[PDB]
Amino acid sequence: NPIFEPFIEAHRYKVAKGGRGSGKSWAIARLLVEAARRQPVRILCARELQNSISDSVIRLLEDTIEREGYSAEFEIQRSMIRHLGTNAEFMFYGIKNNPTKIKSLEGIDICWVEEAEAVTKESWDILIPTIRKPFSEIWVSFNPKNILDDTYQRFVVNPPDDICLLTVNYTDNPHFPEVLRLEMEECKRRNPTLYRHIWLGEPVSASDMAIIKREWLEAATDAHKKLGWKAKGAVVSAHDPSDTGPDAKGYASRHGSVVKRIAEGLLMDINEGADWATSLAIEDGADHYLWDGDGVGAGLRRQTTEAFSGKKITATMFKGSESPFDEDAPYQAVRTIGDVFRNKRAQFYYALADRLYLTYRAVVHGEYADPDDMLSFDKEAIGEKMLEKLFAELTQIQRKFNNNGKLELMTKVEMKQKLGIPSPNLADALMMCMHCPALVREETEIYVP
Ligand SMILES: Nc1ncnc2c1ncn2[C@@H]1O[C@H](COP(=O)(O)OP(=O)(O)O)[C@@H](O)[C@H]1O
Repeated sequence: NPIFEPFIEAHRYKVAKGGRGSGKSWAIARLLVEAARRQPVRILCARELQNSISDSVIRLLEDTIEREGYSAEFEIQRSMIRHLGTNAEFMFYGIKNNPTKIKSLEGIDICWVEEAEAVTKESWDILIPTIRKPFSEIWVSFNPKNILDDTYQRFVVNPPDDICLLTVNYTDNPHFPEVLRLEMEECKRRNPTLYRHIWLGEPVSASDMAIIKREWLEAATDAHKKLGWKAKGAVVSAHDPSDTGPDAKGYASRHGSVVKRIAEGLLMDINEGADWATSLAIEDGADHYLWDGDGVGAGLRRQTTEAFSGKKITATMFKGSESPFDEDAPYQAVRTIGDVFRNKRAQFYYALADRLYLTYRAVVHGEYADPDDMLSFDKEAIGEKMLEKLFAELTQIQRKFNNNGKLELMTKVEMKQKLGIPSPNLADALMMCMHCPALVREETEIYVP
């Protein structure tokens, strides 16, 4: 397979990146087998996680060997392949599984890291210094996930010396099989964005129109712990009722500048969702509750206020399509709020982005900022799983062009259509949390000006 010829020459790093069905795995297994037939090489096949030997490439190597008719040249055991002439040897370990064993390995000439998109930073940091024999090589094959993932950073963005980087897709595969073609064509039609990621190997990256950067979010995680301040203020919760579609319902809650809960609501109708979200608000001790009223949520006001009966909890229907709040007020932090934002959705997503950016500059560049103007994610309270789902949605929120030079964002419907992603309801819920239109004191009425 001609494109791989540079892997035959000596290079410290040989990295093959591409999408599904590119032929990169078959090529590498073939080259490694042919090398083993000729040189007494010790070859480590490594991956992030190996729960059983069947997760490794040993079966692929056996098939290659059998395919080319080399069977009689080899010894084959459960977890090892050895060439009878050269004494070359394949071995197979997971990095996360037994790091200790990997560090102890000696005389390794070639390490193949397969499915390397899964390989974490700490894994590379364990693995790479163990491959220390002079002229030893590290071969890497992976299908890019995110541009910010360590593997993509390490070999594409900030690449080491002496790297042979090949980029391959199914069109570079002369024996691209029908079973994969059908699946590829089907995917190309149903979801073009997913197709380019899976089949053309394009990593997930930030649109140049995105408004919130991932590095801000990472800095913002536990920023209150990093910078040494406590949550102070009212509790605000918000609910995104989603649609009648499959998309999960959203809930977010914060205590002042510290977000404390992010939740998804699955397999609920509209009333179940409202009941779920209002119950969370009560459990979170909310002083203020908002929900998206622009769609299916427009009828939820009665159920919502009833759920709060007897409790001093403000209840506000958020309509993101409306003119911005206080639109005639001068813009801050002759130009009015109305000149700047098309609508409430943009207004409050930018309030969120601004808080996040300010926190990022505080954490990363030591620039002082009032905690009140920042936003921290309480990782422990929220849980890593929900936090990551939220972040994956926030990094996709994007600005679109506007013919009055106003700030405007792609709607949820537009995102779903163009990006092929589920509605970003966790992100919208958090956005609505940024808004506090209802004035209240323990000693007074609730006043909505
Ligand atoms: N040199 C080859 N000879 C015959 N078939 C091949 C060859 N290279 C790839 N293929 C076919 O293409 C398919 C995908 O190749 P593979 O290396 O698994 O791609 P990737 O690892 O990039 O997803 C294989 O399952 C095999 O059927």
